[PDB]
Amino acid sequence: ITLKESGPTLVKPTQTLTLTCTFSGFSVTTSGVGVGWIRQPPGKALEYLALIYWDDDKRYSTSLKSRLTITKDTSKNQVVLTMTNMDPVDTATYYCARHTIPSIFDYWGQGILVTVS
Amino acid sequence: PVLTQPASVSGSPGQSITISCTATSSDVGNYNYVSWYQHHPGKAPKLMIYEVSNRPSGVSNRFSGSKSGNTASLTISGLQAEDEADYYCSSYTSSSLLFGGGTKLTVLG
Amino acid sequence: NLCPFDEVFNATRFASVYAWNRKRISNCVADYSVLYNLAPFFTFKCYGVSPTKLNDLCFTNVYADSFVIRGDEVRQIAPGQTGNIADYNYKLPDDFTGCVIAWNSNKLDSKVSGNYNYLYRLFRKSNLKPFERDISTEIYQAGNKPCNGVAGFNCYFPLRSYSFRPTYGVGHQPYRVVVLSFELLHAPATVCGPKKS
Ligand SMILES: *[C@@H]1O[C@H](CO)[C@@H](O)[C@H](O)[C@H]1NC(C)=O
Repeated sequence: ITLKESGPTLVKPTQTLTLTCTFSGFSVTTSGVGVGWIRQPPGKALEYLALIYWDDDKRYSTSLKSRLTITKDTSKNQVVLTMTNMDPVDTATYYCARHTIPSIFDYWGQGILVTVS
Repeated sequence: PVLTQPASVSGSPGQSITISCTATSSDVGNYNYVSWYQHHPGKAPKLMIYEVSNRPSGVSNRFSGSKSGNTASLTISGLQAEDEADYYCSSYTSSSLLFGGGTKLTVLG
Repeated sequence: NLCPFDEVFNATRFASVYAWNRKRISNCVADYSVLYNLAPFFTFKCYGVSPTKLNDLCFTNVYADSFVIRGDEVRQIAPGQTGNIADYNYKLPDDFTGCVIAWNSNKLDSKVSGNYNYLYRLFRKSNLKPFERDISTEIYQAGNKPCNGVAGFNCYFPLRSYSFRPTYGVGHQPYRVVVLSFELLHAPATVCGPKKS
């Protein structure tokens, strides 16, 4: 079970952020299994952003719902998250992780650091 | 709807320590899905405990947990020098899921 | 030729209660030994037959009816019961013979902000007869005026969602229910337990 994260490391203010997660070792097209995104700004606690399920149901953080969009492509095991109107304060390490009910997240990827400047 | 944790926990090698995570509201409902993560700098967060007291495979029996009231506790016995990490708790709420403030564990020696 | 209970109890998708799913079981050897490890096995009760003597009898017609309901609605799936599910979604006959199996499936069916894919019927003109299914989604008139599809006053959409969440206490959590109806009588039988000749 592996998950890898790729995308732009450097973004500028008012631009749009995009990150693409590649997973293997499992399929997302099963009951009770989804993929979500978490971010961690420096020196701070983990923050939940978005979650997508096997049936294409989509959930977002209650404060960032108006900025986040998540989609999936099951033909090549991709999950894509976009975040519009990037602010300088939105600098964090982003993580892609597998989502289940009894355990909220597991098999976390190494993460990708994105700087807004 | 904020999970509260102690900023820092200390202890000597070989003894047992407790890291708590207490709910501040009832939005958590049954609060029966509490997860604990071990985060080492430069590494992906690892799942140590889930569903309050269950362990994943590949996890030492030194890690266990339980509930009382609306507070969950992570117990680490046989404290080792390799246990220095930021520990996080996570649970569900009415419309989302939340992570705790994060506890920094320091091992003396 | 083992009997394919696997496709009934270990299915990846279950039907909503308003449109319960039935499939026929025949021409197989049915051991009831295998389906005792699906769960803690919260409910398992039989009518007219002992649960312990199933692997001793042979049946003529076996059907498996599956659906998803709330935990505190599981009590309505029995002969002589009344409430909501019993009357508008899934009715059993007073002389029912068979077994009712149910287990807690929160870990599969619940979602972070509510699973709205499971529907049940709230409004109907009359009660259902045993083993009837009402699929129609036509608008219900509760008043003396023809609302003509308009969900205004005294006019309702028949179906509602369960909205299942991980934070719910037991009774509001989703349960998967499978009802195995039997026909045990003098007719030629087809589904026998695992015995030698
Ligand atoms: C469903 O799958 C589990 C896990 O393999 C198995 O133990 C159980 O017996 C299966 N159910 C049936 C009816 O075979």
